[PDB]
Amino acid sequence: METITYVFIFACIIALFFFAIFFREPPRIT
Amino acid sequence: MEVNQLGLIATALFVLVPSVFLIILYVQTESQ
Amino acid sequence: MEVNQLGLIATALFVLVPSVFLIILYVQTESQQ
Amino acid sequence: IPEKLAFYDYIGNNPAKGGLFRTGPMNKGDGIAQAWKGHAVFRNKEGEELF
Amino acid sequence: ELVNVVDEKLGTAYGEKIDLNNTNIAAFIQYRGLYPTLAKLIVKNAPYESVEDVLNIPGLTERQKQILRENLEHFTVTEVETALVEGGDRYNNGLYK
Amino acid sequence: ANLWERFCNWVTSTDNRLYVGWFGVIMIPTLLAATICFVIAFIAAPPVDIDGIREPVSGSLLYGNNIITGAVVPSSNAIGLHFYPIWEAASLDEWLYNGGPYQLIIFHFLLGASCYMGRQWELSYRLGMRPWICVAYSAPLASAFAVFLIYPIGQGSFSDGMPLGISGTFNFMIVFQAEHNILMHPFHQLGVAGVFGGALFCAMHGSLVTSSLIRETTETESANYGYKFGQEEETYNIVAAHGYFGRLIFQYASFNNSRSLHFFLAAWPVVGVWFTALGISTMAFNLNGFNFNHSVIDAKGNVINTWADIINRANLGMEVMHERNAHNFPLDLA
Amino acid sequence: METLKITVYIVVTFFVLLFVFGFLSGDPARNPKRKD
Amino acid sequence: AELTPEVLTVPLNSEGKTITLTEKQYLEGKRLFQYACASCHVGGITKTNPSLDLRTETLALATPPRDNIEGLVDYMKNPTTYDGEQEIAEVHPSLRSADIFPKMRNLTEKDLVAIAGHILVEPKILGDKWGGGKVYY
Amino acid sequence: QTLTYDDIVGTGLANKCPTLDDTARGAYPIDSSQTYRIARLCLQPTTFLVKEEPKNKRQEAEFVPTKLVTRETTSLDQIQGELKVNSDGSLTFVEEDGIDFQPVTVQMAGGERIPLLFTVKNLVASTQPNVTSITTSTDFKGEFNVPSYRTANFLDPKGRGLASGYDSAIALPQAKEEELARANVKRFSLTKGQISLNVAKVDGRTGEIAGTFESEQLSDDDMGAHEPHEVKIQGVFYASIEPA
Ligand code: CLA
Ligand code: CLA
Ligand code: CLA
Ligand code: CLA
Ligand SMILES: C=Cc1c(C)c2cc3nc(c4c5[nH]c(cc6nc(cc1[nH]2)C(C)=C6CC)c(C)c5C(=O)[C@@H]4C(=O)OC)[C@@H](CCC(=O)OC/C=C(\C)CCC[C@H](C)CCC[C@H](C)CCCC(C)C)[C@@H]3C
Ligand SMILES: CC(C)=CCC/C(C)=C/CC/C(C)=C/CC/C(C)=C/CC/C(C)=C/CC/C(C)=C/CC/C(C)=C/CC/C(C)=C/CC/C(C)=C/CC1=CC(=O)C(C)=C(C)C1=O
Ligand SMILES: CCCCCCCCCCCCCCCC(=O)OC[C@H](CO[C@@H]1O[C@H](CS(=O)(=O)O)[C@@H](O)[C@H](O)[C@H]1O)OC(=O)CCCCCCCCCCCCCCC
Ligand code: HEC
Ligand SMILES: CC1=C(/C=C/C(C)=C/C=C/C(C)=C/C=C/C=C(C)/C=C/C=C(C)/C=C/C2=C(C)CCCC2(C)C)C(C)(C)CCC1
Ligand code: OEY
Ligand SMILES: [Cl-]
Ligand SMILES: [Cl-]
Repeated sequence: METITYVFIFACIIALFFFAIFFREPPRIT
Repeated sequence: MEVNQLGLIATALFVLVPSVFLIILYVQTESQ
Repeated sequence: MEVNQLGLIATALFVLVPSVFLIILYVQTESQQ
Repeated sequence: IPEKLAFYDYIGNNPAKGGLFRTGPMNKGDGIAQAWKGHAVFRNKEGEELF
Repeated sequence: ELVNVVDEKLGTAYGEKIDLNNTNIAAFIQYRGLYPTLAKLIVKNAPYESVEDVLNIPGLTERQKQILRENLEHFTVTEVETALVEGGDRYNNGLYK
Repeated sequence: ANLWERFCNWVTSTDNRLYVGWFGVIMIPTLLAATICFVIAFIAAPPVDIDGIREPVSGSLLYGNNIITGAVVPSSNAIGLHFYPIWEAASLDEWLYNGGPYQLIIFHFLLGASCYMGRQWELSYRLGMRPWICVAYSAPLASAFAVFLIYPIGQGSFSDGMPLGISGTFNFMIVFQAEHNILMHPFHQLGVAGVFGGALFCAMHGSLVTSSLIRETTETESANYGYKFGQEEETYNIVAAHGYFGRLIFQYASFNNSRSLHFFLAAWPVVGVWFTALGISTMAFNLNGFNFNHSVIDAKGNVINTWADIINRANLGMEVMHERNAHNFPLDLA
Repeated sequence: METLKITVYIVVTFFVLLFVFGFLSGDPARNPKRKD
Repeated sequence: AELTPEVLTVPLNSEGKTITLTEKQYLEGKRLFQYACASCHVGGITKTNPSLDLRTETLALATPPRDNIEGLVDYMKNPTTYDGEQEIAEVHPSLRSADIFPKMRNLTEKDLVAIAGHILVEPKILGDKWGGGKVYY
Repeated sequence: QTLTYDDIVGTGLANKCPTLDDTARGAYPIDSSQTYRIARLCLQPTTFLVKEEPKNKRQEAEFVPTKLVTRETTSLDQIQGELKVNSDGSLTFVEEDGIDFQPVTVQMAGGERIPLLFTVKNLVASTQPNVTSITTSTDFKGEFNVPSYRTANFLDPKGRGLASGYDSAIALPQAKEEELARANVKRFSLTKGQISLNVAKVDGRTGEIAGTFESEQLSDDDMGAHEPHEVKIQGVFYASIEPA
């Protein structure tokens, strides 16, 4: 169960990267 | 491995509780 | 008692995941009006 | 008699012997089968075979 | 039922004297005249039944037999211990300074 | 135009969400291969005979590690510096046993990261920027080359390169101190000044700019909303930050040119980390830290120990225990 | 393995050549100001 | 503590005759042991054969005995194994073998005795450290 | 031919025993009034077989093939010894010295690694009686010693050993020692092996012979911490006989 827990947390972070890059709030010049 | 089996629930809530907090604040922000 | 260890995590998630989902939708509902 | 065939003739591998909340592999219940002990023959004091 | 064969040996005469059947060849440095020449012969001809069989080594010289006699009181024999004589450990046992 | 020109124009497009560029053409495949191998090996790789003595070290999560103890283990000492691609092994099983994933990961990674640096130059050219960000990055890159390539070259084996793990990193640092007295090396002391000073100047600059934000918001909103992205003007009063900091110390120990100040922030950590990367790179050739062991002696000749002798007793404890089955002869010459 | 070695040799070779040729394709002019 | 003539008094021979050395001689014998010997014998050990050190107790039990100046000087002229049975100038620096160990070429007989006295004096100063190795650093 | 190191280096041929032409099927005459010797004996394993653990129900274990993971480091060579002529006529080889052991690790299905000390230390191998010539039907059978795979100074990962090392599990200061004794107390095993060497090529002129061998021995027990496996090793051998 411990291996699964470490890998799950690591996989959520990788998904976090994807959304944070491609689904960021676009910086706009206001 | 002979780990602490309370570690799983500690880790799970360590993650879920504060993450939920954030999600809740974010979503109600986007809806006003 | 010699009880199923995973019963604890199962119970917590069973409560927490559905409950958190409802709260998320409630709070963002109130922030609309 | 091959052990494999003797192990089929055992109610612990009958799928209709479980429980809804009795979780996990069949091995968690009766254990991990190791060996056929042999076929048991019962007799009374008069030497009649019994079943 | 389980013991460390080496610790047990420390309780025998190996722990007090040079065991001609077991001890590492560097221990012969302790006494005058034994190292390297005679130590090489003792070890090469090793397993002895009694310390005094050492005087029968083929080809000793008369000065050598006397040096051995002067030092029989420093020698012992115990049964060969595999863990001490394998690996060429009687010549080099991994201990330096 | 023609096909090769459409392609060239895509590769170097400043409109891709992530810049590709010609360096990217090498960077992407090499980093992908390094990353996929590292993730799989970290989780699933079986034990690796790092020191060549048929004493395999388990580095992966499935073989009894956690996040902190796990590693991709360096390749076998039996291999030394020989190239050990997958195709040189008689079987994946042999390649895993002898630590092949490590070679594959670090070669693809040094390549990929060398090209990451070039990519930083490349995009700054397409954007009309000045070019020397990539110079700053040369300090971290140089450091990775040192622990993964240069130190193994000097010592003659990838088995002494840095493991790819949290605890493996510590192992490498303790053995290093034992064999090179790195604490007593001025290049490492310059590295510590680099990173300490970088942390300091980092907190200072942030504290000092934050201290002099112009009131542009109310008490109920984040101060940050007082800055609008791309605004013509500045949102802090540098003259006021100088007025504060110049008085904190004295007027000329303080910067009033924004460009001189930011150049200093760039140069301090970069230079220091250059030195500590060069420190690993030269200790790779056994030019070691200062040796003051038994340097003070009294009128008779007794050794009068100093703190350097106390360090040496710790070093000796590391020396005699590390790789406890790997030495047959009294000197550990590499 | 033999099959692996060849496939990697070709992959690497292809990517290397893209790199070389792309920088020869007038890289100095691919900038936002002066096309020399 | 200081470097006294009693410290600097060592066996000249097995006879129990002794000689006393000057500060200057002892230090000469340190410079020279460093120049010619310490590469292998730093601190009283022998890197190329740790089994043999330069502790006086070891020198004593050597054949011929060597816990005295003459026998040490002899050793540096014509070295032998520990039991005296073989000469070893082919592999150990010596005046006999100054052709192949060039560092020994320009050693005067007074240089040898300085080296011998340094060797004999140093364990009186350092004790266990000398010939003890890394345990005592 | 006469190859040089630089010809062989890095090719894998240094781990190969020499071979004899297909046309070497002569016989080496044995002169009972003469003394003989093996000047070089080379053994080169080609397959490593490990007996599987027949579960409690058992029926019969098999010897399962295995994968070698330690590369071209497996051969025994430069082995020497005297070839005695016994009076029943047989020949007996008595190993004196040589490179007569290689540590080898093979892998079983499932991923179990099996180290062993592939060896013929103290080989004593005899022919059948009344052997007046060595021929392409001459067999030797022998037995050898198999010492512990690690020797006495070897330290386990918690610092425990036989001739050195901690004698307890120092990370569990107040554990009951009794459940840990088999791992705390290191034991040095010495067992025996058996080998057959079947001569199949003979150059009567040079005294070179060549053939196949099979040997059986135990694998590593990790100084008593677990039970060893039975290993069967097969390969080819080469030997030169010189009169002494
Ligand atoms: C068709 C789906 C299916 C089936 C038939 C199986 C079958 C099996 N799995 Mg698998 N599994 C599945 C899906 C499935 N799995 C999925 C989707 C997952 C991901 C979570 C897993 C993860 C998984 C693991 C991690 C393990 C298994 C294991 C097993 C075995 C033991 C099952 C057990 O103890 O049941 C337990 C079943 C129950 C306790 C019944 C639960 C149903 C609840 C009571 C319903 C909830 C009612 C609901 C709240 C009602 C409200 C309605 C109303 C309000 C409107 C068995 C062979 C185990 C095994 O032995 O493998 C080695 C094991 O360790 N499975
Ligand atoms: C940008 C692409 C790129 C680059 C630069 C590298 C670079 C490298 N790889 Mg990686 N690799 C890549 C993509 C890349 N890889 C991809 C996409 C995969 C997945 C398929 C892999 C899979 C992979 C594996 C599985 C392994 C490597 C290995 C290596 C190393 C040596 C490769 C080698 O021997 O070729 C050397 C280069 C050449 C032979 C060509 C040089 C270029 C000239 C100009 C052409 C020469 C003509 C050529 C010989 C013709 C081919 C056919 C010929 C034999 C007849 C090096 C670090 C090996 C490794 O890390 O071992 C430690 C290894 O085991 N790579
Ligand atoms: C008690 C506080 C204290 C002080 C004053 C120092 C000071 C120092 N340490 Mg030490 N250190 C400390 C605690 C301290 N340390 C602690 C708790 C640890 C962890 C246990 C360490 C671990 C550590 C390591 C491992 C190393 C140092 C090093 C250094 C030097 C460089 C530090 C540096 O660049 O800082 C960053 C700060 C700046 C760049 C700002 C300037 C700071 C300087 C030193 C002050 C200038 C004094 C000034 C000229 C005199 C008055 C001027 C006036 C006339 C105008 C310096 C001598 C390195 C070293 O030994 O180099 C020899 C090194 O290798 N330190
Ligand atoms: C307070 C005590 C102290 C302090 C402050 C330091 C400080 C430092 N030590 Mg010293 N050290 C100490 C005690 C200390 N040490 C002690 C006690 C020992 C003896 C046990 C040592 C032994 C020691 C060794 C042996 C080494 C150091 C090194 C270093 C440096 C490490 C940082 C570095 O290399 O950055 C440089 C930057 C990098 C290494 C990063 C490169 C990043 C690559 C290019 C990119 C990676 C990308 C990543 C994989 C993916 C991210 C993607 C993500 C966004 C998803 C730094 C100067 C190291 C050094 O000088 O290395 C050059 C070194 O090797 N130390
Ligand atoms: C240990 C300290 C340390 C780390 C880990 C680190 C990390 C990083 N610094 C970067 C940049 C920088 N750092 C800078 C100065 C500094 N950086 C420092 C110290 C560090 N910097 C210090 C001390 C300084 C002051 C000099 C600058 C000036 C830059 C940059 O410009 C650059 C950047 O872009 O900043 C945002 C990024 C490089 C991105 C890249 O190459 O992607 C390419 C590689 C990728 C995406 C994935 C690689 C995956 C590989 C294959 C994983 C397996 C192999 C690893 C080596 C495994 C390691 C395992 C560990 C447990 C040891 C990255 C976030
Ligand atoms: C008993 C009695 C007498 C009591 C009465 C007391 C009394 C009245 C006494 C009389 C007065 C008196 C002084 C007595 C003499 C005593 C005396 C001499 C005191 C000893 C004090 C002591 C030695 C301290 C040493 C000084 C010390 C702190 C070191 C300073 C050295 C120094 C220059 C280092 C820092 C270097 C520096 C340039 C830092 C830059 C940091 C950095 C890059 C920040 C980023 C940044 C910077 C900016 O600059 C601005 C702008 C912005 C934006 C910004 O991001
Ligand atoms: C006899 C013994 C032997 C002697 C040997 C001599 C050795 C001395 C070498 C001298 C080197 C010259 C100085 C460096 C170049 C320089 O002037 O920069 C140019 C700028 C211009 O300054 C700016 O100058 C500007 C005027 S101008 O640009 O010069 O024209 C002005 O606008 C601005 O206000 C002002 O700040 O300097 C600054 O920005 C001020 C900060 C200076 C930072 C020092 C240099 C980099 C530090 C690296 C060290 C890191 C340490 C590692 C930590 C672990
Ligand atoms: C390395 C090549 C050496 C140098 C340089 C010097 N010595 Fe040495 N010494 C060396 C060895 C390998 C040995 C062992 C010889 C053997 O018996 O096989 C020795 C031994 C001595 C001794 C005898 C010590 C004893 O306990 O019996 C002495 C007195 C000695 N060496 C002195 C000596 C001096 C004075 C040197 C400088 C000129 C010197 N050695 C250089 C190896 C090496
Ligand atoms: C074309 C192109 C491109 C793209 C490219 C790409 C995208 C690439 C990719 C690549 C990749 C994607 C690759 C990968 C790699 C991988 C690898 C190479 C891996 C390996 C692995 C391994 C080998 C492992 C193994 C193992 C282990 C470790 C353990 C367990 C077991 C096993 C066996 C599984 C671009 C845009 C640039 C542009 C130009 C063109
Ligand atoms: O420091 Mn000590 O030295 Ca460089 O090798 Mn010799 O021992 Mn070993 O393998 Mn990694 O480590
Ligand atoms: Cl180590
Ligand atoms: Cl070694």
